[PDB]
Amino acid sequence: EVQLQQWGAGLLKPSETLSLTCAVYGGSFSDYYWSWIRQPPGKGLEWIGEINHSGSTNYNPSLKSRVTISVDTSKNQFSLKLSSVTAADTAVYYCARPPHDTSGHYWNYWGQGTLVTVSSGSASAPTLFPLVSCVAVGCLAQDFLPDSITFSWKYKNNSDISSTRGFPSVLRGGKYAATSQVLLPTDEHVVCKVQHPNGNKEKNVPLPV
Amino acid sequence: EIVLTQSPATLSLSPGERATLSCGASQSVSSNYLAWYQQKPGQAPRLLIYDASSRATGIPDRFSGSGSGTDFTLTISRLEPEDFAVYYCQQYGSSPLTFGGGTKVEIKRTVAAPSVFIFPPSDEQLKSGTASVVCLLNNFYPREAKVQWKVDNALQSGNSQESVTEQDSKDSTYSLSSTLTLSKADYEKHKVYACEVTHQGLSSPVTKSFNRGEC
Ligand SMILES: *[C@@H]1O[C@H](CO[C@H]2O[C@@H](C)[C@@H](O)[C@@H](O)[C@@H]2O)[C@@H](O)[C@H](O)[C@H]1NC(C)=O
Repeated sequence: EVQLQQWGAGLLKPSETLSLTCAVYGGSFSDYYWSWIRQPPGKGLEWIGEINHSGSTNYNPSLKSRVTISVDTSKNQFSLKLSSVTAADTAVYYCARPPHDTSGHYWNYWGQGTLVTVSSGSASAPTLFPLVSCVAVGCLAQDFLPDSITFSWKYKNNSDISSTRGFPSVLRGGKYAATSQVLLPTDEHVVCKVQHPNGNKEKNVPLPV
Repeated sequence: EIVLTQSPATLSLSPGERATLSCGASQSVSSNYLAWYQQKPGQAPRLLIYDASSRATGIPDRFSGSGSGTDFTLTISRLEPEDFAVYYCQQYGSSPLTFGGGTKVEIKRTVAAPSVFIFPPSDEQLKSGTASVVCLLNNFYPREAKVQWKVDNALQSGNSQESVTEQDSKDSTYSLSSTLTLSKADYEKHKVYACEVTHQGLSSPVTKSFNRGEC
């Protein structure tokens, strides 16, 4: 019944300014209070503020100095500006709308969310090293930013491995790391592949004896 | 702001059981203006109940909500498999609008002790100047497990990171990965590297280790 699309830059540096936009395809654009909410990874939700087509706004007081929300009634879009970010601003940011003009501010229409990471680092593709036991083999992805990595494992006779297991990424020193493992019950090796915005990479992982 | 505190934080039940979750307010909330949402990994929150006890369109009537004042509660009368997830409450009785910390409803199963694996740093990795020693525990339940690192039995501390998976959808267990990170200097400088694991499905801790070199 209503669609909300979001867009905006996903990787920033300390003290730059965050900017996100949300467009509405669907009912009337008119009397609702449209909101911005956000969610740091691992933690819960926090409301930032809201606005209607005629410009009146309401902000959460713990962000009120750094925030500005505004609307464009010419394109049915609204947007959020958050200045001086620091690493605490990293989070998934959603837009949303309440079901009626005349009621509680609870939300039944949401956008899909934009993850925004704030770091001093600079985009970079992983470097890969293998993990052999001194059966289980593994792969280490290191020094990547932002955090969007994907892993896949293949046999030497090209065909997918599926006894696989992957772990969330950890954050050490402005950048990330992540590990993946395969559990196997000739061939002299097996293959570890990762995909990442800054570059796909491969590495053969030797079999132990 | 009104603070909302949800408990428990984790709920282990079985498919078919009944779940009952709490959301306490630190002030009373006007007109029962309280709502509950459901959240699944990587997805936006979905509305279940609004105005403390009305249900949203399409929501099955096993969900029900009651309360008023400063104690609101959510009841799911018969856990079905799609019901396992994270639930939040939210008040809209006064600004700023606020949310509780969420309670996760996990599947209960029979305890299972983990398999442990240890892995030394690669030569390539060593050549670049840092050392990463990796300990891997697989397929355990419940979730709580302690991992302690030992280097020549000198209990390490403040230099390891852990990461946990989501409850697996085949057998409902968890897997965890631990990383000890040293500089090449430091790695070279010692000899026995060990990973020590305690878990309720184990009668005493398990230890896995290797010697620098023989590998
Ligand atoms: C593709 O490889 C599949 C798995 O390879 C196993 O081979 C063992 C000999 C050992 O070396 C391990 O690498 C693997 O567990 C194998 O089962 C398929 O038959 C292969 N070829 C075809 C025809 O698909």
